[PDB]
Amino acid sequence: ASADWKPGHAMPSLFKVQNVNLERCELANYPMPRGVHMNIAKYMQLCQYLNTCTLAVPANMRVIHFGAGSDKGIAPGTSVLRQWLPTDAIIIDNDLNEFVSDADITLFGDCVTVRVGQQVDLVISDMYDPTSNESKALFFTYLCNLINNNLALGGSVAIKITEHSWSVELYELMGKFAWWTVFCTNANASSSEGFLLGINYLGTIKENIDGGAMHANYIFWRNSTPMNLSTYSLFDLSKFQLKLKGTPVLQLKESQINELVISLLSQGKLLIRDNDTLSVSTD
Amino acid sequence: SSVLSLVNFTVDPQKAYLDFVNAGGAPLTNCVKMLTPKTGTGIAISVKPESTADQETYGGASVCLYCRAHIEHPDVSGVCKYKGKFVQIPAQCVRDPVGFCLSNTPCNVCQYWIGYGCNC
Ligand SMILES: C[S@@+](CC[C@H](N)C(=O)[O-])C[C@H]1O[C@@H](n2cnc3c(N)ncnc32)[C@H](O)[C@@H]1O
Ligand SMILES: [Zn+2]
Ligand SMILES: [Zn+2]
Repeated sequence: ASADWKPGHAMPSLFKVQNVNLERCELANYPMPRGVHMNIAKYMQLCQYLNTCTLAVPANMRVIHFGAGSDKGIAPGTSVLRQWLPTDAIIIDNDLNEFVSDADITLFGDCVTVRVGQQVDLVISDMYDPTSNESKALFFTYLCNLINNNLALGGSVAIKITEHSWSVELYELMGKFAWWTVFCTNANASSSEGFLLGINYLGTIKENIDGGAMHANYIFWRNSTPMNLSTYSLFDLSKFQLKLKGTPVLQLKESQINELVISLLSQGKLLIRDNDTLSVSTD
Repeated sequence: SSVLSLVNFTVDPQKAYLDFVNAGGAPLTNCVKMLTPKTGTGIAISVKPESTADQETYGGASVCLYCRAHIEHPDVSGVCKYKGKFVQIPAQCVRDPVGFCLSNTPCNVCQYWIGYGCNC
């Protein structure tokens, strides 16, 4: 099947517009190996999907990766990010537990101890706490505040959610990006996991989203959609690396952000933020 | 987690790891093996995966003993030579990447593993 050769499935507007109750997530297949850690395939498929999105990719690209550690004490996703991102990207990663990684900066402890001094360009979160299905707080409060304060205009996010690990306010914040979806890797298609993607942050409400209803739409989509476990998309890695776009970084007052600027931000062609030296430290 | 304990009770962690695996100890597991187009130059350590068809590529920190055991790096600069980079291993040596890296050195002017690619 065509879709088996894609990196995964993205939630279609067919399900985004529905109006249904939140139901239990029932997946038929709830297993492919690849020699490497499973998270290698999961992260590479998320990266492959992001390759099809209008991501801003500047020089000295600022990337933070939360939940980068594992019970093995290593960080396969961070290494995929290293392989994917430009050589001059700065990677900062974080986990509650000690681990070792190929990041430029690695911070141990709760993500709330991570003090971002300057806005960043890309946030990846794989945070998940294993411990009626109500909206959840946890580290989602921290991530929401990060989107509102420490994310460049034009920046993007990819935030892991599941059937039970999700946030009303985070879905609503997807309405402040030029485009958004939920992306589910083929490598982990039998899990209710998905990555909530916000592509090109605009700082202003573009779509009014009821976050509780939209999570119900996400589960309705998962319940409606055969997905086969697969890693076929990783057979040809010849174009895996993130395109070196040289996206410009501009400082602008909000007074100066006009229709041209919004259009450039929405097309992945501009970032607005400080051009300082990035300081990211544990408080 | 046995060999990781062992290299902490010693002054010469390189020798202790190597003697341990040379006497049948289990290699350190969970080295981060990447998936790559096996079209690289084949140099030992690199910014991006550079594995040939004869090699596999690992995330650098996961194959560094000193990183995995959270002990002082022996480099005079204090700076790890693998971490944040990719390390190419011969595909005959995949059973113990950490052991291979402790057992070998890259050529200082060609950058390929001596005995495994360096044609100097
Ligand atoms: C499935 S694991 C990540 C696997 C990892 N991304 C990889 O590359 O293999 C989920 C991680 O979320 C981390 N986590 C959960 N809550 C956190 C928090 N509040 N702050 C920082 N990390 C958190 C956990 O410690 C755990 O390591
Ligand atoms: Zn090291
Ligand atoms: Zn040589």
